[PDB]
Amino acid sequence: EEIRKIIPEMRRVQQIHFIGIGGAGMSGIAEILLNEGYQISGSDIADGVVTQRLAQAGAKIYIGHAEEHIEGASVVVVSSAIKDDNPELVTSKQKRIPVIQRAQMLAEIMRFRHGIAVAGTHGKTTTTAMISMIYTQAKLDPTFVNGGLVKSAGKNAHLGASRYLIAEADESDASFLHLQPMVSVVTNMEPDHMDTYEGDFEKMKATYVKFLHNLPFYGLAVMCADDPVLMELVPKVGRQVITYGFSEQADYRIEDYEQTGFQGHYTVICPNNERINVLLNVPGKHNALNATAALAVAKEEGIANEAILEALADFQGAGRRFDQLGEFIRPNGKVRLVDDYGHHPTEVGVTIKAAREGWGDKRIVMIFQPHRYSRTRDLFDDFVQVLSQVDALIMLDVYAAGEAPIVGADSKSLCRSIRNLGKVDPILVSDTSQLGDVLDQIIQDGDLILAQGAGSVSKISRGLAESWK
Amino acid sequence: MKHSHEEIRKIIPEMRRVQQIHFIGIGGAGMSGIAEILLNEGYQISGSDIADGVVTQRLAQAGAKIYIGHAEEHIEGASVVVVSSAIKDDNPELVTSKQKRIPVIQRAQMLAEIMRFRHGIAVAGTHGKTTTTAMISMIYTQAKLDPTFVNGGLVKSAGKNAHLGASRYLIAEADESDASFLHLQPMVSVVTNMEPDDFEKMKATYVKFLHNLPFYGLAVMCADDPVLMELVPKVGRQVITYGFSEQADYRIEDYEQTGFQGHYTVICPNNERINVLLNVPGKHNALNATAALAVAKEEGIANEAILEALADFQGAGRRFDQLGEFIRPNGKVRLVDDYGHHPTEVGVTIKAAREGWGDKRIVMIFQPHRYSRTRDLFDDFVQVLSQVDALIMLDVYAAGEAPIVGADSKSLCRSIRNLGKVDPILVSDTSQLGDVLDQIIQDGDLILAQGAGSVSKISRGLAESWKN
Ligand SMILES: Nc1ncnc2c1ncn2[C@@H]1O[C@H](COP(=O)(O)OP(=O)(O)CP(=O)(O)O)[C@@H](O)[C@H]1O
Ligand SMILES: Nc1ncnc2c1ncn2[C@@H]1O[C@H](COP(=O)(O)OP(=O)(O)CP(=O)(O)O)[C@@H](O)[C@H]1O
Ligand SMILES: [Mg+2]
Ligand SMILES: [Mg+2]
Repeated sequence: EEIRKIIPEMRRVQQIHFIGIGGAGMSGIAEILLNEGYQISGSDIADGVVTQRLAQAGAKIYIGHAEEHIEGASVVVVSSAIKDDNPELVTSKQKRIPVIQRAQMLAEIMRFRHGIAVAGTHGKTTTTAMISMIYTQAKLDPTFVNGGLVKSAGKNAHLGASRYLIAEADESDASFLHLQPMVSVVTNMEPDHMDTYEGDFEKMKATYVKFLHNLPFYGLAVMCADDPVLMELVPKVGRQVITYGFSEQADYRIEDYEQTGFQGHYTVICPNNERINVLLNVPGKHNALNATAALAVAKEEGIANEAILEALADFQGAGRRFDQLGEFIRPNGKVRLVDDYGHHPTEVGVTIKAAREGWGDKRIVMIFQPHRYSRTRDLFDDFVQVLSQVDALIMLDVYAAGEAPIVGADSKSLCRSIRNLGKVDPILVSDTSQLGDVLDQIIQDGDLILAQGAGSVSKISRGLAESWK
Repeated sequence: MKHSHEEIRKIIPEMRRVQQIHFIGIGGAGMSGIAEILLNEGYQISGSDIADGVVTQRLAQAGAKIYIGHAEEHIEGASVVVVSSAIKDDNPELVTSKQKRIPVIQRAQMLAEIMRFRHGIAVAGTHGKTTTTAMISMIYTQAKLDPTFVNGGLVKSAGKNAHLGASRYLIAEADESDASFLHLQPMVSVVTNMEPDDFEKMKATYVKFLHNLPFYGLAVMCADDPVLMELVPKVGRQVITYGFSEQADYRIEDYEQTGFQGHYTVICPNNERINVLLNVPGKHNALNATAALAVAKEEGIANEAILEALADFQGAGRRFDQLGEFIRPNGKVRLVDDYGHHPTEVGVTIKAAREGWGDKRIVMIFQPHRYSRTRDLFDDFVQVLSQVDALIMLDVYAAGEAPIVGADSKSLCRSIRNLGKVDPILVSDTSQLGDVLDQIIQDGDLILAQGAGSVSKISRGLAESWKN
């Protein structure tokens, strides 16, 4: 093989089986290994768009779990969600077949590659997408594995013939400590409650320091200068650190930012005082940060300005990140529908701000679906404050993602709390078939409607668009 | 750019912005080899040593900038500094390196970086590492795979302890000392044996080492070592075993030594029978050679390349190393240098010598290495040294350490004398070694110069003198 001329095959691995292949992060890795020539099989509790598109591709997909699904596997990859009583997990274990976590299989894909890893609380998929598009435009034909669809490629993952790997690195459960990258980005590290001691936050800080310590002596850490937690960690990294951001002390410093429409314009001053005027095809200061992490990696690796500026000027985004669905003429006015993945209050907040800066004096209307009861409970007051910043609000019920309900942490509670704040009067919509009709009555001409959240909400907005189309 | 550098760069990437690599203590063994691979890969190399020498002149001629005495100015432009573990904080080069914030890494970590993007085969265990590493490197070379290798001893056929090859393969000795082997990330790991000298901690370190293998990696372990076999369920990776044991994956049967060559059959896991001629003596070498055969077979190498390399195998330097035959006034003798320094190592060497020497005598010149080791394994030394026909004792080779009452050569000689099997001669002034030997020699004696210290240098000077 042409890829084998670069990447060696794993000893005796003929078939890789994925238990929970529709789970987060699973499909992307499966795609790379399928394209490298391995036989791939996988199972999932539900049918869906991920699971069905891997089948087109050549993998055998099974709905439901049964021990016979593991027939012939050389190794089994399990998602975070899998429980000890999984008939396939149990059987694998008996046949004495190696069982690995998803981050471990990613590390093996990174092993003989030049890995560029992207981690942090917020912006990982976006930054990963931007780096991947720069490397692509520079003609470096990178492999990438992202936690969202890269729109220009039509996939969340792609196998390239070079040695480059661009990959999103998930800190959850220290997953990422098996990764051995050449360059590591950390976009930010945001505590749930900044003025209160939280043991899980300090532990998480310690895990990011260990992650950076996986860089070789000659490796590079790229960190946001505008995040005080990251800047405090600097002296403990012990590898070269390059910073980026609006801070006067940033190595790659952003100046003169403005947003026009949904595009950003700004200048980056490099460490040697080179000036780069950037046009970025997605909105908000938070995207200029993400794109500057990407420009900093590219410049540090010697990539030319032309390919960097072309990729950012034409950047189409990751799927669901401020993803414009179209304009729709309704009886009560012409409206613009946009999907956004933001699920944490900070992410929802940055999204609203970027919407506002491109939308003059027309209204912002949001359809919000909280993701998980646990996070809704943990940051409840912050969700109340941020959701009160829109002009009109429809709440959908919590997307459980597998969790058991928690009293006082559901949409009905969020709704009541927002109403009491009195900045906006929300409408709860528990029957989504009724969603279009409900919007129809509250809508006004020129409204920009944000379909917001990380769960099924984008499938819901999808239907709505089609029916209005 | 030279063709060789271009071809290597298509497989192995250059390390980011690393232009010059400086070695503090570059004449040390363990240092010069890694330094010469990096030189041959295209990096600028500089280094320092308190003493000038062959090595240092060797390096210096190849293109390395070498200096004697440690000195802050020696660090000029270094991108990274490599240090042995022996170094001290007062070291001028070390203190300024840290002050100029130039990364400072240990030898094993530089070895790990050479392994990072290669297909590493790592050789660990208490005894037989340098030998097994040399045998695997000779097989891979004979198979036209052009390996890179880093060994703790001279590979005689290649004339070097280390060599850069143009392929992806790396064969490397892995040292358990202070967990240094934990930095390595190999594809295949050999463990020859594990013998004490605390122990449960050493066991756990080896298990941790083997966990560094990828999920698909291979552990190759000696089936004849009960401690290794006890650890098998803790490994968590595929294990292939080798040895005389009935249950070995690669089983040795029908072994007989003829002269200084071994003859035996290896039976492979699918029952394939392979008849081996091994150009070095002793069952212990048949074990090391079968670790080597198993690795090669598991990697798909043809029988002919394995057999050819083993039939012409020349040994590692100082491992049952034949220095030739000499006619002395009272007899024609054969002189052999051996590095064995632990009682078990001395014991297998004596055995291999007996198996090749018929009814003639074995005379040994033994130099104990370290006072601490002598103290710790004293009784075992006394038993094993008692198995020769004539024994000359040199004084302990200190290697750093202060004398310990009761653990010196005089004490050893006394206890051996008291056992009544051999009556040893202590030779404190080595300028008289030749004359003492000439007075005890008989026609046909094999003389084994035995130990890990200066004994090898001493034996070769005796040889040169006897040559002229
Ligand atoms: N640097 C940044 N700082 C804060 N919020 C950001 C951000 N970049 C993006 N966001 C917001 O977060 C949402 C998700 O962006 P993105 O997918 O790139 O981040 P991420 O991958 O870290 C999400 P997750 O942690 O769920 O994987 C965006 O739609 C936007 O709401
Ligand atoms: N499998 C084995 N088992 C026991 N003794 C062995 C052995 N292989 C070699 N020896 C003996 O040990 C001596 C040194 O062999 P070698 O250099 O290969 O091992 P090693 O590299 O593990 C020594 P060190 O631990 O000092 O590095 C030989 O000269 C012989 O005395
Ligand atoms: Mg993501
Ligand atoms: Mg050795």
